[PDB]
Amino acid sequence: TEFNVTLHGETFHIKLTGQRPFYVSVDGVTEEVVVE
Amino acid sequence: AKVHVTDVVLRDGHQSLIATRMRTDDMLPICSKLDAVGYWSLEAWGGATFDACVRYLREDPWERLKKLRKALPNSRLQMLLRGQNLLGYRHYSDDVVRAFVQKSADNGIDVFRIFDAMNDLRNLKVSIESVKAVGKHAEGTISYTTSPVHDIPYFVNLAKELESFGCDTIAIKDMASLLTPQVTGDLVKALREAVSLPIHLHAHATSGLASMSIQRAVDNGVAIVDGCISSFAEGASLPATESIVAALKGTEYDTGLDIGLLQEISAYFREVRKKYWQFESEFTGVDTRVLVNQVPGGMISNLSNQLKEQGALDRMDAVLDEIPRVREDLGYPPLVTPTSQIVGTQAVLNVMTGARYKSVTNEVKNYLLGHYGKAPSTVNPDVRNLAVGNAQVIECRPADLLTAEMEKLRNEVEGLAASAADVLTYAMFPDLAKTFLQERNAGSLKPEPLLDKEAVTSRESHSRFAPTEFNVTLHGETFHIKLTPFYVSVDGVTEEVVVEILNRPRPTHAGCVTTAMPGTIVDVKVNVGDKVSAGDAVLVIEAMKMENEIQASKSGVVVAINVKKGDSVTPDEALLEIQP
Amino acid sequence: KVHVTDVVLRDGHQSLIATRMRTDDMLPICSKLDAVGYWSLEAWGGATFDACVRYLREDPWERLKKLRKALPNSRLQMLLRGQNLLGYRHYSDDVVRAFVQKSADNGIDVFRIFDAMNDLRNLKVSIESVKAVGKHAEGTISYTTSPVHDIPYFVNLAKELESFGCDTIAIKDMASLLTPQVTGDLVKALREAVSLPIHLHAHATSGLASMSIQRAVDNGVAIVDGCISSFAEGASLPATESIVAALKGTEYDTGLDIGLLQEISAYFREVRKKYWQFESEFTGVDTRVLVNQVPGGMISNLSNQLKEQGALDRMDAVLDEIPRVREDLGYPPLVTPTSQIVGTQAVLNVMTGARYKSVTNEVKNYLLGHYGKAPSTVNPDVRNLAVGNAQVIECRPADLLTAEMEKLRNEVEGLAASAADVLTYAMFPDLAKTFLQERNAGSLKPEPLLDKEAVTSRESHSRFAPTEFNVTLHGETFHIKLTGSGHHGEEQRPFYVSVDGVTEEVVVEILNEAKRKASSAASSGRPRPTHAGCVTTAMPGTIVDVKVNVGDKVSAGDAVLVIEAMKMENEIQASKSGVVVAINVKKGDSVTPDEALLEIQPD
Amino acid sequence: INAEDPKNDFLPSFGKITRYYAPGGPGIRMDAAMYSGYVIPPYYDSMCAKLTVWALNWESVVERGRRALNDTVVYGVKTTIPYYQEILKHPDFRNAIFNTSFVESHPELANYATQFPRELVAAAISAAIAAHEG
Ligand SMILES: *C(=O)CCCC[C@@H]1SC[C@@H]2NC(=O)N[C@@H]21
Ligand SMILES: [Mn+2]
Ligand SMILES: [Mn+2]
Repeated sequence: TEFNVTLHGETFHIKLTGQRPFYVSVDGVTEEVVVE
Repeated sequence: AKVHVTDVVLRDGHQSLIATRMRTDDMLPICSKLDAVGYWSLEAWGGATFDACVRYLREDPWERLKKLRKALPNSRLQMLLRGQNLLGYRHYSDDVVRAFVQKSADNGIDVFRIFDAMNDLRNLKVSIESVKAVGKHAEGTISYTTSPVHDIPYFVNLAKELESFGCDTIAIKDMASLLTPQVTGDLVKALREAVSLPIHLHAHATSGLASMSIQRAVDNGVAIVDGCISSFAEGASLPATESIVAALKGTEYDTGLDIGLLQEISAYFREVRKKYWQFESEFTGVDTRVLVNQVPGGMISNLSNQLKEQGALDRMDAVLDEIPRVREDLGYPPLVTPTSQIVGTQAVLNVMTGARYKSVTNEVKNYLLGHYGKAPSTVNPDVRNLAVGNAQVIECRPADLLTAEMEKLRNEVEGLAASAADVLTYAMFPDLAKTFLQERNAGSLKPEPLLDKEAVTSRESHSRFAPTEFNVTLHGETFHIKLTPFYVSVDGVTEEVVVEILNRPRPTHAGCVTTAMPGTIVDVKVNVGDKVSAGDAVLVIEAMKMENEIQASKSGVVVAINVKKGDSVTPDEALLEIQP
Repeated sequence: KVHVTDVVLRDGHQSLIATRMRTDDMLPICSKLDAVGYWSLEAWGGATFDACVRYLREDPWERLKKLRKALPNSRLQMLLRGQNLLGYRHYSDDVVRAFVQKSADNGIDVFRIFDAMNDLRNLKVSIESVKAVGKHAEGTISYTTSPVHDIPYFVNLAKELESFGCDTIAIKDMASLLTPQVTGDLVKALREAVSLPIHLHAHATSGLASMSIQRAVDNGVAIVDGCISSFAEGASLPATESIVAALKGTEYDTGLDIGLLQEISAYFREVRKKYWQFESEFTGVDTRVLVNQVPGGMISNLSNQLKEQGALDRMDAVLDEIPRVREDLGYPPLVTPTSQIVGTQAVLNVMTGARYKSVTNEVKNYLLGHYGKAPSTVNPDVRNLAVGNAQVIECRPADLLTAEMEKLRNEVEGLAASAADVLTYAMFPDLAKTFLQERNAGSLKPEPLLDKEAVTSRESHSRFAPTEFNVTLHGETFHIKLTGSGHHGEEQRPFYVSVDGVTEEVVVEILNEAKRKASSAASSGRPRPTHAGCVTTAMPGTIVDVKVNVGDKVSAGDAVLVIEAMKMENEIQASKSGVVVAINVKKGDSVTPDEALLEIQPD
Repeated sequence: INAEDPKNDFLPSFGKITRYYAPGGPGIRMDAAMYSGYVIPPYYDSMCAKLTVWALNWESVVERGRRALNDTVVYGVKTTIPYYQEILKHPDFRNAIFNTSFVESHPELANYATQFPRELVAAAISAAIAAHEG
């Protein structure tokens, strides 16, 4: 869950929670995602 | 000094490039010109034509000879005869050889090129005596090849014998294009010292060396050379007649020949050949592989077609690998008719069978039992056994064992054969000739017709081109369409549709005049070569219920005009051109 | 001993498939090309620069880079048209110098430099620039025939070319005009007059090129051009293999592995099939050059010209007018560009009913000295009719050209990523702009290659297929009438379409059984074998004899049937021992290998 | 609103515009070449739209400028928007005294914070879901 994603020169600290929607924290900034 | 030239168009040419399928009807129109060139002789009859005329064209080959004789009065006609093998694939009894030569001579033939696959000259002697007997020209033929056993002296020795039999000329027949120019110089030298006779070179072009080979030959005193008219020349055929003539103009060897007349004839044949598109083969070009599989030019477009009919063209590469292996098995015979069909067919069997000599043609068996003659080298004993078992190899001239059968044959065909020629036709291929003679007398012959190069293709073949889904750009918008009355999906929205049916260069130049809107031409206000300034009324068009005048983008000269009054135009078309 | 250059990667496909060969079809076989002992490989130059850009939508500088990397051991050879470079006009000296510099830098080792008119003033800068960069300069006599050309004329040009500092001299017979007799004398007379090795490049169209090569190697020619056999002959050059085979054993033996060559030839044989759409209507030996010296392929563009105009019936006239115009313009060699020039002017004169009443602008420039020195003196009455009293320049036409390199670079600031991009621009600015633009946008779209079987379906139903429709839906019917092409470049090809007499351009972009092998019966109706006792042939033919009746006891190996197949008889024998149950064949019948001809019950 | 990239000496940025939401509400006028999905041909100029902002006075306009530039949402191609926001930020400009040299005389205007693309954040998240599910 507590990932570090290095994409294209940058790294991003990710922390997930949970057609149904995750809530997701990018560098301590949480918002709703939906996958389908 | 002066070199004489024989053309082979009417026989070897189409035999080598379109599977011997040329009709006589496509030969006669250009005969008066062929007759007018100074050809030494024309190769008109013989080889595979006899078979092909009957089997496929459903014409009587005796008729072709009659017609060609009548249409080529001044030229001497030449045939190719395979010694005892005649125009078949096996030896014939002496009385049939004699009768054949008699009839061929009677009906037209002047020169007889006589060769034997094995080079076993015992097999030619009856033919040569019979040709001499009838007072005609006997050209005895060394059928050239290469193997550990063959060399120049071997060939000159055969030439000497052939002179001793009483031949008027000696012929070198390089059926598979195995001569290198170096060898050809030495060989013709060594032949000019050993024989007093004029020499005839016949060099197929498959390897690329035939034209170089001819040069060396003429340098070393060769008298007569074969070429093919340019439309049927090169590759599996022979060097272009014109190219020879051009390469000797000015020299001490100058052939007196009118290269423009030749070109006219070449152009005629170029047109004819298009009819025969269906017999053209991928395998008729320059191929230096021939120097080893040794398949002869006259053979390969026929072999290729033969594999096509069986659905087995994809197997050629295999067959050509198998060929030289079977040739070695049989003691390195020269690969000419009939040895080349024999080896080739056996090779084909082996490939298809997935096993060497599991199946064995009867003619291979006869080969192994000494019935075609003496194999120049020794035959594989295990192959002989597999094929022929413990059985015995004869060592005499195989026709010695053949009872005279002419009278026997006439009786067998009483009530079919309209003539002695019909009896000799029977003799070549009885089974086949019977059905032919029958069908002919009943007016019921049906030649395989020649296919139309673009026949209208059936309604079922059109549909594999037609699209199910596609993108239509109409008025700035594009729309995704998928069809299945049709049912039709416009951007994923399916609607039933019903239909009722109702029964030029693009501009490269900025000077290329165009309409920006399609329509019909009312008037062209200009003729080619006019000088025009920008703004001049050049054309008029009807569009949108009106007529209106297109004017010149650029100043300068009208170079072309690709439009006339009445024509319908579209804006991608260039309607005239103008040079700035 | 003779060295051999192969031309497959340039002149080969240029001569036979309109220069359309992709670089992608060249690389897979490069390691083998590199392995043969080729003297050089002709990879770049001539029309390839144009074609790569115009049609393939590839950067020709890239092709050179890739080919250089994939052919490390072999020396790469280019064809350059002197001041004309790989383009349409003379170029300023600073661009020639820059071009040669970049060609050298990026791979080229040998530079074959020729000028259409043979006006050697036009070659000098190129040759000095090639020498300057430390590379091989092969100066080229571009052969022709006329009252003015004779052997000394050519040896004189060869001497000058030696004097300019050339490493080799090249005889370029573009139109296949050498006769073998002339080629022997000429090479002799050149070996006496010059100390340099000679390079023969003899196209095959007339049938004499192979004989011509023979006479050449006899008289001491050092290097010979051939093409790999799949692309050889006719409008191309003599087959590389055929040359190799004709010298094996001689004092001239080229050390070359003919089987390796054959492998490469086969590779190309396959490639070529993709390009069926560019094959020439006229293949092989075009002897016509040998009646009256009008290059074959000149007559095929001339006819292509007259057809489009509806005027083919005048060709006999035009070919009579051609040599008169060539003579009027002082017997220039008929190559591009001179051949277009002469041919079109001739067409004009015929159509006009008057000689030089109308005159092509390119003819005018020719007469004003703009292309160079005509080998013979031009007709003064023609010049005056065409050009009046005007300034026939008499200097080397680049003398009139201000250095343009700085000028061009500015013109292409913000497109050209590199000097090479600037030199590409220089060759064809209008075209190169759009190319550079499309490239930098990642938007290049090469013309796709057509599938042969698909195009032939659509064209046969093309006069037949309906256009005028009535389309009914949602109560409404709409009268539709289509026009124009959709079978020749249909993703590119737009219809024009009339909805109730209202015509709108449309564009379409495409996005794309009942046959039984399964059946017990063959096409004929005869059963396919059910089991292993069912007797079959392994190749079709006609039955000669059935050696057996409806019930017989048979042992394996017994002659059961005979067939003629491939004109040869074959006795089919019993696979299995036992009883003959059925026989589905009669004498005379034609049969195929999936048919079961008799049945036999085992044991 | 040209399709160029000011960071890279204003080099053209031709290609496809994947998403486009047009600016709106008061003071806003758009004159667009482009639209949603439009593919900018490379043969012509870079101008996808002219954005024209209006307010009752200098202070207000500038604010509305800043706004409308953000308000214009354009995915797929680099635009001059970010650059313009630098200009509108800069005090000499707000102060309303400037001449032709202003751009030249202020190269700093191209050295700006390039906010990280929402098209890249979506990938980084999707990779977190990929590594979390198998
Ligand atoms: C069927 O009749 C077609 C011709 C038969 C094969 C031909 S005959 C002459 C050539 N030589 C040879 O061995 N096969 C070829
Ligand atoms: Mn022959
Ligand atoms: Mn060339």
